[PDB]
Amino acid sequence: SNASDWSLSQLFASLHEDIQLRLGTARKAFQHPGAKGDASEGVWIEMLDTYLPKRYQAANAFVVDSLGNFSDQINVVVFDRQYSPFIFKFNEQIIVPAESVYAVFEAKQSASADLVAYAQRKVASVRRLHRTSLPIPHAGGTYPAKPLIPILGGLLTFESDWSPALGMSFDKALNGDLSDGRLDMGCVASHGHFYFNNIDSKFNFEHGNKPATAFLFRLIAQLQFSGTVPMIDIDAYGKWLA
Amino acid sequence: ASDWSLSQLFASLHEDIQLRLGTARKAFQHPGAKGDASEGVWIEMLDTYLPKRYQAANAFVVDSLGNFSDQINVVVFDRQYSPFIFKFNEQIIVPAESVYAVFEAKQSASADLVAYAQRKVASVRRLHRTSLPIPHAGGTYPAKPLIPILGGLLTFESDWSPALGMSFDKALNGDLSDGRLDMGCVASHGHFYFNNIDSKFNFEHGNKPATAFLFRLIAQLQFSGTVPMIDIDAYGKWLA
Amino acid sequence: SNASDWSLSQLFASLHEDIQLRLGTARKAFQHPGAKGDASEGVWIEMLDTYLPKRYQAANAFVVDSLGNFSDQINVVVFDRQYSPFIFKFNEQIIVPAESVYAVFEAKQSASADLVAYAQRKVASVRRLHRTSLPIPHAGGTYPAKPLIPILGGLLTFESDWSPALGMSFDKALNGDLSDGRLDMGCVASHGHFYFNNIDSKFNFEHGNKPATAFLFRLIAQLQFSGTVPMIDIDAYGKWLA
Amino acid sequence: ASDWSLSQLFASLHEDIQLRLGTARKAFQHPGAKGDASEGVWIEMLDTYLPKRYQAANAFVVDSLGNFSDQINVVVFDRQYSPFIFKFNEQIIVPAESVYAVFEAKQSASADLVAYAQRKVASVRRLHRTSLPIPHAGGTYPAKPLIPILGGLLTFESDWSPALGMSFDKALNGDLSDGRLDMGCVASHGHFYFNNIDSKFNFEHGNKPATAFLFRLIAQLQFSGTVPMIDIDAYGKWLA
Amino acid sequence: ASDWSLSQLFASLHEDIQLRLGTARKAFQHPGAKGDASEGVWIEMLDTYLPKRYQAANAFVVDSLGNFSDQINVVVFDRQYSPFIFKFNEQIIVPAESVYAVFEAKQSASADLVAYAQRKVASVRRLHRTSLPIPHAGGTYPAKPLIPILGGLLTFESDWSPALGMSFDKALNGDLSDGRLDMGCVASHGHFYFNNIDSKFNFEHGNKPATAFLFRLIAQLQFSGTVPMIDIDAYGKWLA
Amino acid sequence: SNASDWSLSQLFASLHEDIQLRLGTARKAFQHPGAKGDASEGVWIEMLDTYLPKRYQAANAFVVDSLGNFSDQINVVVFDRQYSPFIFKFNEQIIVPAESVYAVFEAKQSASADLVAYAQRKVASVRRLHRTSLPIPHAGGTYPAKPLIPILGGLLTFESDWSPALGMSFDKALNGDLSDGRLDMGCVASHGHFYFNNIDSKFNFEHGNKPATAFLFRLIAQLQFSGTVPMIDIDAYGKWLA
Ligand SMILES: [Cl-]
Ligand SMILES: [Cl-]
Ligand SMILES: [Cl-]
Repeated sequence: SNASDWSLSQLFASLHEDIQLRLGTARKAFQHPGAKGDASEGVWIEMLDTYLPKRYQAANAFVVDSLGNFSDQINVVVFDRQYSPFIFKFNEQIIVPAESVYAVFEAKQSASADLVAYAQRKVASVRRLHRTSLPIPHAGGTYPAKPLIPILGGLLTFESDWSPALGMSFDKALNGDLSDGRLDMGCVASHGHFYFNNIDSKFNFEHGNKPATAFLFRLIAQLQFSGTVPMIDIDAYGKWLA
Repeated sequence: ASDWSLSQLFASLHEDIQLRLGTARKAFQHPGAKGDASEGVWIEMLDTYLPKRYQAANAFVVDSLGNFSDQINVVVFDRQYSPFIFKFNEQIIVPAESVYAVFEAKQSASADLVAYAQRKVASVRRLHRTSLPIPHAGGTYPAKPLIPILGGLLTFESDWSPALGMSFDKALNGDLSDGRLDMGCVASHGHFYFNNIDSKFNFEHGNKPATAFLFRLIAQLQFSGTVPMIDIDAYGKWLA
Repeated sequence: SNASDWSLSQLFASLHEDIQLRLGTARKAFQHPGAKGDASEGVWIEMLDTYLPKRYQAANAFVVDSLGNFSDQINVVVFDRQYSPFIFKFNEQIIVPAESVYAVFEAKQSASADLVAYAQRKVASVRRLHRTSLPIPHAGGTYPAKPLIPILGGLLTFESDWSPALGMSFDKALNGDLSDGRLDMGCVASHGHFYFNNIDSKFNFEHGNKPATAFLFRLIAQLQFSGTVPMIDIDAYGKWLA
Repeated sequence: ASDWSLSQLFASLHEDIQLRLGTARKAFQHPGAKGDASEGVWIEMLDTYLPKRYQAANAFVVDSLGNFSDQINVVVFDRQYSPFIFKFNEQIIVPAESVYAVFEAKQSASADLVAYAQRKVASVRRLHRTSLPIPHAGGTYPAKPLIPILGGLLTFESDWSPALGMSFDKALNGDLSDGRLDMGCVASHGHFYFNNIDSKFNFEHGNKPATAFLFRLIAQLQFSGTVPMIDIDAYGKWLA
Repeated sequence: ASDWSLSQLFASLHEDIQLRLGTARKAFQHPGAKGDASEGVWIEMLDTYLPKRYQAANAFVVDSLGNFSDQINVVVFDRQYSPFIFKFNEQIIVPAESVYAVFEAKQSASADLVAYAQRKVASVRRLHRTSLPIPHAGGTYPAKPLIPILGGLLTFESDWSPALGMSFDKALNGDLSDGRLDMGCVASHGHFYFNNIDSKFNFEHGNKPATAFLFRLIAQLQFSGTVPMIDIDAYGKWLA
Repeated sequence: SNASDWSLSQLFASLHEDIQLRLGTARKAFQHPGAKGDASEGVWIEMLDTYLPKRYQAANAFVVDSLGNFSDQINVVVFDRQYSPFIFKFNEQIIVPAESVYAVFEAKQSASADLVAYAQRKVASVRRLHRTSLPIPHAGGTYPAKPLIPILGGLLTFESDWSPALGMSFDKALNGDLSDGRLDMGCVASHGHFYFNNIDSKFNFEHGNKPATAFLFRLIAQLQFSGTVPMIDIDAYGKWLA
């Protein structure tokens, strides 16, 4: 028909449906574990690359600090490049400084106790890294060194192994690490999303209502509180030239 | 999903097309934006999967006698051996000699839209194509006899119920001369093709419609070989 | 000859001449109204994409707000992406949030009373949209919510239907809408450019002297006063997930 | 460096490869990242220098009977006349008919790795390839007889000392049937190839190993011509 | 502008070239920048409009005997069947066997510049080209006889008055052996070509000079077919 | 072997080694002076493009000011585009306004007295240009016009003609221009890097220890002090439209 009545809700439905279908395809079509994970990770990266404000980069990377310590391989890193160098780039492979990182996510097919714990360990391998912070020159003078921003951590999946998908067993797993490995938010594309409520100090689950889009908006809103990364002391890295 | 499956690959290829065409239709509540969205999905499928000897894009077609076609939603054409006649940023005008196939892409099949597609196909087939003797590694071939230009219709849905039944067949039999459609796809239901042996249209229901259409197009295009060799000096008569 | 004497004026002449010739070509070469408009719009977009500071994006888009209302299709939107998400992106087609918008232009072949009124209606369809604004975290603390920036509106053409091209009839048309649809500036590539003088509350016309380049500089200088877009409340959009 | 020198150009082509492969091995202290880095260096060399009739990428290969290969580090394949079977962002599945050559890329040659490469090559050679009569400007060629698929091994180093000596030769003679390697490169030491006339493997030491391998590959590929013409309707049997 | 017009399309193609070449000359008051600007306009025209079997770029040319050409402003060459000899970011060295045509691009025609272009063309024509028997779908062709390399001169203006008259003709007749120019374009005035039948140069005034040159180039290139098949092992003699 | 022990020092070695090898290749492979310089310049540009924070652009360009004066051709300009237009762009060739410039470098094959003096003259041709600066609108109000930032100047080479490479003769050459043409830093890829110590008012040479990486870090750290470019008065350029 020729009817035209724009709908904002429909836009958010279509955004989510695209993610859910492509994650489902990645899982069904690729029977090789490496290709299946690469395909699924790429769906989440594309969503963040498309929709996050351009102050954020989203990519697979290793994180390193000025003490020479390295993270594990991080499936989805959200990081700064406006004010931050790469530490190393070789074709498409990148190593980013800890000071550039805003958020880190583990992307896997289905939520489980083992996967939640794995993600907690990945997040901890980043949060343990040392971050420098220098006084910041700007048009109005020099700000004090910015206090270190929280690094957001999370878990991105297509499905849940639990029944109900987002139930007490998922909550138990999330409460397994409330310190260096704490997961601030995550998405189960087929079911809902979760986030840590700092005021109540508990995890909240939200069912349905366009899970990937709801996760994306939660991430944008929480990232706003972080502002920009602190200003890196590249000369701390330079101690390793000799 | 225990093991690799060709059937699953072809299902996923098709499901991506069907879902994105449905998104284009639902999300863009503006006629121009909706058509642009849907056309781009079909063009992307062809760009991704057709052999690289084929280009696929929106274009006008023109011949060396100054006859211009209507704007064509989906033109499949050669660029390995053919120039553009004109390009201005994204807008292109191709010579008739470069064309392999022409498709109209719309939301839902109907008698009016089948007729519209038939007229668009005829408008390109009625253009004059030159053909020169072809130099090659072994010498010079005689001028290639002109290749048929394939035509068709690509939609998401059908206005008819049943979707791919007698009313659709009647519409397709409305032009059996130079607007005859060779093949088409209704992403939500199936695909169709002209059966030259039986001189009738055939419908195939389900069974991964976009992928089935894609394969039919590749197989039929192979019979055309490469485009005939253009006489660019015929176009050059318009320089004076 | 081998003489070399750099000229800044010549650079600005060549910038303008390129625009004027390509707009003329778009009009003469494409006898299909859709292709002709697409070709001309693309010339103006390319100029802004090439020369505007990179804090600005320039593209064709629809604008939407957190109340679910949509603008008309806008030929040339100047908007932020450094701090603003897309609301929806499908291949190259984009829907931007009202909070991201700096300026909106209608691009057509020739100025007339009807086209000026059409442009006024397009601009109004954007300015009527609701824009959120949150307190802004930054390295020095938190700014108050930024007061909403003006959205600049205008009209970009190749020719003028009036004789003289930029005369009292054009002025009359511009004075038709001094509120939601007011056109702050515009360019008639073959003749000159116009702008609203806020202090005198009248429209000023400038004839010749490299019209497209003069328009570009006027736009850059006026955009500087807007600073960056206010900070979007993405959770206002999130009310439409349920 | 008084004047232009072909030898210097070929030395610089090789030195770039050797240094970047060494960087990949040293810098990336993670097995997945290290392999990705090294594979990308070899793919970039082929992408840069092979004739554009050849594509080079990581891919799975599948045939029209549903047989799938293992993941292949470096596939050299046609896209001018061949579709993808499936593409999802960077991941691709190509039809067996499109394949010209397959290589395994690893850090250092060893008996286990030579055997691994032989098995990978056999896995692709054992796939079924269709071949149809080929329309062209002069008519229709008979179906092209199937082209050999070239196979090999690409490494930075050798675990053996001497690097390219009798132990390497013994490993290469471990598969003289459908896993036989045609050529390979050890960037730090030399290259090897199967000599069909003498029915033995030959090693060439130094003398710009990556460039020498590149040239051997180009020359050998020329004998294959273009891939046979795929029967996409054989794959279409999996639509139902 | 009531209706579509081929003449208008060809006028707009030419006017874009003429205006951009004039901008390059006026705006860039530095000899290196001015030449880079103008050369890029001509390369862009060829990149946009020539059939994709042709590449167009600035390059050096080298042969398998180690003879190097001067730097060539505009080389038209094959990459479908030909490797690069060397590539380092934007700088390329192509094998003589890949070359279809060579042009010098400058601001204004003059006796010195016509002679300069003749010498540049001769420098490429004097390089040795290999040619091997060519495998193809039907078998193996004999080695292709060597194709002529087309040469010419591309400028914005002419220093002579009249621009394209007897003095220009005299300069063109200064080299009728291996520096002979086949065609060229003076964007502000017309184009020229060697008439093999009459063994004389012909000038065409106005009538969309860049477009006329483009069409002449396409038509003449078609007679060359594809480049002969390179013997990369001839270059490989320089590995040792 | 299967050992995995990440090393930050190795990353910095590999970054430098890539630069040193590619500069050596440019010098050896291209026997045409224009191609050789284009090849070498491109190596340095790629390093800065890859690793500098994205607030910086790096390219070959001419610089112009609002008085109509032009610099010489600058091999490597580091400049802003987030807040600054191009003055002219024609295919890949660019002319940037003086207000956009952060740093300028001359890139050549081997350091010598003549090359140091040439670089000093190039840097002076940029520093002599006039830069405007306007009060800066931002989310917190309007900053005063930013005082003009120093433009960093330098010299980038593969080799040194002197023996020792970085000795008293190099120091003498650097002390030849301590004003408009002063070179703040530079790199001799095969030997080390140098920088001007403002506190001691002397040049310091650092030998080995990954020269290109050490230069890159020195540049990043010094650029941080400059903050962002002052805000351009595009209407000063607009005086040349008439
Ligand atoms: Cl018709
Ligand atoms: Cl097997
Ligand atoms: Cl010569």
